[PDB]
Amino acid sequence: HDQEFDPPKVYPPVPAEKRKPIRVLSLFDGIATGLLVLKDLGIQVDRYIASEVCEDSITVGMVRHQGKIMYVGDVRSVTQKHIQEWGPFDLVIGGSPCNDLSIVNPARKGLYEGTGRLFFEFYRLLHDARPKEGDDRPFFWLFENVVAMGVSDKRDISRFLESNPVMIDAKEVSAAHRARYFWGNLPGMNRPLASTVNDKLELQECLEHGRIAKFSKVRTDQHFPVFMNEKEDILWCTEMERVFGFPVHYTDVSNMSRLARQRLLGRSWSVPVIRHLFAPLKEYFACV
DNA sequence: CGCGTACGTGCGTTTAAGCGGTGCTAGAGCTGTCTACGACCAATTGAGCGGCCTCGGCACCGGGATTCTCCAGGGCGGCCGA
Ligand SMILES: Nc1ncnc2c1ncn2[C@@H]1O[C@H](CSCC[C@H](N)C(=O)O)[C@@H](O)[C@H]1O
Repeated sequence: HDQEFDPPKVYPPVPAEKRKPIRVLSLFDGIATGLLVLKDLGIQVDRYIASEVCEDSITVGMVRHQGKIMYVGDVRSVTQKHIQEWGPFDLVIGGSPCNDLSIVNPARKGLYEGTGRLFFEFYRLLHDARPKEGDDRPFFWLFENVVAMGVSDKRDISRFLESNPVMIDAKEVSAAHRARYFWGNLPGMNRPLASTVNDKLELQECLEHGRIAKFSKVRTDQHFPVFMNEKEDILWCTEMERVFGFPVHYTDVSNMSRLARQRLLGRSWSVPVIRHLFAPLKEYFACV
């Protein structure tokens, strides 16, 4: 599909003597997957600012990052003054809530409802955190969304962000079936999925003991995908974290139920997919 | 109103009820003898019943513990549908 045409801006590599840690703005953070991947790659983080509403996700971040995260409330409360007073950013990330962007809803409300239009909030903060002309600072940005969108919606998003959406499927690097569009200007945006041997490709490596995988991988019949003691059992939450690439026992931070952990892990990013995406940032920024 | 199961019908098979015989004998049934067991009569007396009394066991008011009843809330999926 060639509807628009624009070259991706490739920044020159900075040497090690002018190497600086990253300043990261994370708009729709949720479960703090971005800072988790950044800490796993061994990258020094000078400032991480997450604008999260949901208190369970804020609790996930406060437990798993120990007060490193600077919290904002709603993204509508962020102005241009808040962007220009919190220093210039080096990495902007986010994925808008796809309640009305997904075409799996028969009665979907579209891009221009209060769940979808938050994307434009992103664009506004994309417009504020972007450096002006004449500044050769390497500025990188990343937007995530689902594959189940309309043609006009994806076309308008691609025109607004001015980048080619690469499609990445979790089955090439992890044990999940979800294809996601990624807008951004990272180097090697469409390079193939370098599967890490430490990543759990099959489903059975993500299971616990005493459980047999019925399928080869899981999706995002009135049965259950795991047999347990010759009985079909629901897929566990820690096993869901191992499928989604998270560390073991990650989203157990408060007194939330099983349904809350499902709602948090469903909306979260895939750790291996991000690790692939954030990989070339290591040569552009600080290392630890 | 739907599921099923288990009962009724029919046919073949066969077990034994019924009828017809006789032989025998334990026992129902009738007869004579008498004896011992109960009705009938009087005296007597002591046990049982009318009357009384007093008192303690039962009925009853009140209070607290308790003991079951029931509904409100908190968490919990869960179920969608707008
Ligand atoms: N107006 C808003 N501003 C900021 N966050 C919001 C928001 N509305 C909802 N959110 C929260 O932000 C998250 C966006 S949903 C997708 C999250 C993202 N893909 C991830 O990496 O986890 C949701 O968890 C939702 O609870």
